[PDB]
Amino acid sequence: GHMGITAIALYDYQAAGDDEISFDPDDIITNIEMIDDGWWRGVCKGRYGLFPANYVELRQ
Ligand SMILES: [Mg+2]
Repeated sequence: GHMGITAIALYDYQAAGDDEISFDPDDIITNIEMIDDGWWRGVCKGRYGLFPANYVELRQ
């Protein structure tokens, strides 16, 4: 419900810093904020931070 904008990971991503998150393919990213065109912010598996926008696919 209150998950905001959500997406599915298209690829593996390893956080390059403590301000980034990591995810595996098919993981769900929620509460997405599109703070810029290349990098978004959201929640994945209880972690909060930045990730590359083109590594995910928006749901609906
Ligand atoms: Mg991984």
